[PDB]
Amino acid sequence: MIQQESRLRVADNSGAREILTIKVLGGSGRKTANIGDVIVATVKQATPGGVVKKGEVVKAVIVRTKSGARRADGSYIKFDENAAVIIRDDKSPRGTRIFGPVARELRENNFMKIVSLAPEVL
Amino acid sequence: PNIESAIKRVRTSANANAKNSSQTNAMRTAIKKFEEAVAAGADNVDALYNEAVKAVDMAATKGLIHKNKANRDKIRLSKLAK
Amino acid sequence: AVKIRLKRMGSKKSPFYRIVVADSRSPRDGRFIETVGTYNPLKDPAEVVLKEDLVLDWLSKGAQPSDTVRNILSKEGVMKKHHEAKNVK
Amino acid sequence: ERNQRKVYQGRVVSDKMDKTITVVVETKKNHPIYGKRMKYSKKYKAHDENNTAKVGDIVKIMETRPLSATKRFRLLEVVEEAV
RNA sequence: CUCGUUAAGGAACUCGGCAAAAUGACCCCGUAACUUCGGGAGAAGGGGUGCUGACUUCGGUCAGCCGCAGUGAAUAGGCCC
RNA sequence: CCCUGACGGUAUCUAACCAGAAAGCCACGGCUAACUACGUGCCAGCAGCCGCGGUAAUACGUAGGUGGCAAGCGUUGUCCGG
RNA sequence: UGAGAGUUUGAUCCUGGCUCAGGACGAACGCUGGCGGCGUGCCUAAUACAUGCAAGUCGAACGCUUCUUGGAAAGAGGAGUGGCGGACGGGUGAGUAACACGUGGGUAACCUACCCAUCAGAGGGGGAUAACACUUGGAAACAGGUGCUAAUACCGCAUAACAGUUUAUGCCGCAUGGCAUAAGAGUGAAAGGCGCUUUCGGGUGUCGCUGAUGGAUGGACCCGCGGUGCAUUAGCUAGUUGGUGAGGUAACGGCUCACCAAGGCCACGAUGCAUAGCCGACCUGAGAGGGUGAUCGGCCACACUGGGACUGAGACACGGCCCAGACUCCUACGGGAGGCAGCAGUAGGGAAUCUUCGGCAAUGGACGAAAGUCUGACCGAGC
Repeated sequence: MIQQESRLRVADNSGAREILTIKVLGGSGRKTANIGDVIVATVKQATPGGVVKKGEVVKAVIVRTKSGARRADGSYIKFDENAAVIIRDDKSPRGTRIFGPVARELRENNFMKIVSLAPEVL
Repeated sequence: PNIESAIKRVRTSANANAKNSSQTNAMRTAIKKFEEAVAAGADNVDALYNEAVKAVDMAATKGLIHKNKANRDKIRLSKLAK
Repeated sequence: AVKIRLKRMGSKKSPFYRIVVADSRSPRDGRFIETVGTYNPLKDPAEVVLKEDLVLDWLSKGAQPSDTVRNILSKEGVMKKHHEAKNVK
Repeated sequence: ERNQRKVYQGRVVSDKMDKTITVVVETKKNHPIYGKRMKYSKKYKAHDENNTAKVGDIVKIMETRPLSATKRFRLLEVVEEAV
C-alpha cells in the first residue's frame, strides 16, 4: 500500500531516481495504491543529464511493492522494495530499459510494452 | 565466432587446458607431499625426494614449465634434503 | 625464414626490381636486411647485375630463394657454385 | 669481456643509507642559442660492500646491472680522501 | 491515569515535530566555511569491542570457536544550513 | 622439347578526308604594366593601404581600346619572407 | 647566394606602428573549359552502420559415407579426428610529456616455431574417443544418454645427460665471476607415411619424429645525451628510499612478501594543470632560423567502453574465449544473436573528399611432395 507522500525508487532509464507521490488516481477519496495502479508524482532526485529533470509533475505505474499481491490459487508474492515506472499517458515507458524484476499483474492491466523489456517477470 | 577455423580452436584449446591443469596439479602435490614429510622428520624421506624430482622432470617434457623453471625447482629441492 | 626475393620499383606499367634478402614476415616493399643485385624484366635479354659474393654467403647460412630468383641465380652460375662448395667441401 | 662498460668520477654527497652512496658527477656544456658554457650536474647511486667512503671523497664508479629500483653502479676505488 | 508492543506509509498531525522515538561508553582514523588566532571541535563522517590457545620485547598481534545480536543488563551528546 | 596475359584488339604504326568541331578570366588614380567616351550626381556604389562619389569622375556602371596570364583565371583561409 | 614602397606635417628630420610587391597547399567557391603522361583524393563525429566480399589448407597422418563409370579399380562430392597457419599482411592516431621516440652504448641477468650445419637415437606395451547407429529435451541457437571404431590423437615402462648443479685442476676477467678438463649424485624422449630391391631376403631412397650444440633471423631488459606552455602552478613520497632473507619470472630488480632503519626527489625547476603519437622528411629563409609530421619508409599505441585469463615458439589476440556496461535485433517468454578505425557502400556532421568494378597473368604471403586451393595484399580499370 502506497499513499500520499510515500517515496518510490525508479526502475527505469528516464533520468529520475526518487519520486514523491501526489495522488492515487481513480476514485474520490481513495487512500492507497497497489501493483498495477497509476499515480501522479514529483521528481525529487534526477540524474545529471536525462529526458526527465527534477521538479517535474509526471505519471508512473507501480510494480514491486513490499506488501505485495495475492493470487487466486492461494499463493502470495512480496518484494523488498517499492518501485515505479514513468509512463507516457498511453502506458508506454518514457525510457527504454526497465531494471529489476516485475510482478505478473502488469499483464492483466495491459502494460504489454513493459512486460517485454523487464529482465524477469514473476 | 564467424570463421570456421576459429570454431575448432575453441574446443581444441578447451581440451588442452583440461589436461594441462590436471598434470600441473599432479606435479604440485608431489612436491608438497615431499615438503610435508621433510618438515616432520619422517622415515621414507629419500624416496619421495626422488619422486618429486621425477615429477618435475616429467612436467618439463610435457611442455608445462619452461626449462629454467625446472632447473630452479630441482636446485631448491636439492638444497632441502640432499 | 630468411628469403631472397624481388621488390617492385617501377612507375605504373614499367616495372623494375631490386634483388633483396629479407625476413619473410616483412611487407614486399617494406623493411629488408640488404640488397643483392638488380633485375630488369624489359630489355629483351633481361638485365641482371648482382654481387654474387654475398649471395654465396647468405645461401650457406640458410637463406632461400624464391622461384624467379632461383632461375636468375642459375642463369648466372651461382647455384652450381653452391653445389660445389656444400656437397663437396 | 672484450666489451667495456662506463666508469665515471665524482664527489660523494650522501652516505645515510646502508651500503649505498650518492655520487655527483659534474660537467660543463654549452647553450643551444647563445654560446657560453654552463655547468651541469647529475646524481648517481653506487653500491658499497661495507659502507666505507665518506663525503668529500673523490671516487670512481662503474656500470653494472639493476641492483635495486634506483642503483646501477658499484664503487671502484677511492682516489683522494677528505680531511 | 501510568506503562509495553505494533503491517504498509513516514510530519500527510498541529498555532508550532508539542509529546514520543532516535544519539549516548571506551580505543582508533579523520574533520569545512569563518576568526578577536584562543577557537569553531565531541565539527561532520566512518571503523573496532565476546570467548579459547600461541606468541606476549613491553603495549599487542596471529590461529581457532559460538550466537540474530559481544560497552549482549543498568547508567551516559541527535546533527546540519 | 613442352606449357601459361586480367589490362586488351590497349599502347603504337600505316592510308584517306577536312581549316573544318576546340578561348576564357582579371586588371587599367598612386604604389604597379595598361585611357578615352557616355550614364548617374556625397545617390546608386567602390576600397589591400592612401582614399573616391555634391554637373564636364582616366577611382562608381556600361561601351571601344589596352595590359598581365592562359585551359585556366580571380577570391577567401593557413604558414615563412619582406 | 642580403633590392624595396605608401601612409603622422602648412613644410622638415628622427622615432614608430599599420599596409603592399614573393613563394606554397590533401584546400574550398565564382566565372569559364580541348586532349595525353605521372601522381593525389574524410584534415570534421576514435559518429551509428543495411548488403556482398577481406583466412584457410593438407587423402602421400586416420577411420567413415554418397555417387558416376553381388564380387570390380579409378574420377568427382560430404561432414569428422589430427598437423600447420590464423601474433603476418591490411586500418586508424583516441590515449601517451615517458627509455614512447631519435642517436650512441651494455646484457658475466635473457628467450627464439619454420630455415642451414654437426653429433647421437628412433625399443617394447596399454586404455580411450569423435564420426557412425539408436534415443531424450528443445521456438531456436543447441544440449545430453547408450553401444561399436582409427591414427603421426593420448598414457605409462625401458634406454640416453652432450643439459643444469656440486667437488678437485689449470688458465683468465670489469665485483658478482668466465672458459676447458676430470669425477659424484639424484632424474628426463621419440611416429610414422610414400617408394625401390623384394629367395625367407632384411636391406635401402625420401619426407617426417626425439635429445644436445652452433649459425641466422625475430623479440626482451638497462644506461648517456636530445626535442612544450604556464611560478597569476614550490614543495612532492609511506612499497615511499636502502638492507636481511623468502617467493616469483626467459631474465636482473620492491617485481611481490615478512622484518629492520629513516631515507628519496627538488630553483641545474620536483609536483600539478593544459596541449601533443615520435622520426626520416616537407614548405620558407642569404644564413642562423621559423612553421608543419598529408601521400611513401621505420618505431610505438589501440581494435564498441572496461576488467581477465586460456592455447601457443610467439597474444594478454584486428574478422578468438569469459564476465560487466551502454546500444541494436530475433523470440513459442523459458531465452538467444551482434561489433566496417579491412575493401566497396549508406545515413549523419561539414566549406569540403571517389566505384557496392576485373584478376590472381606479374611480385609477395599461407598450407601441400607436387599439380593446385586461398589471397579487396597486390596488379589493372572507373570518377
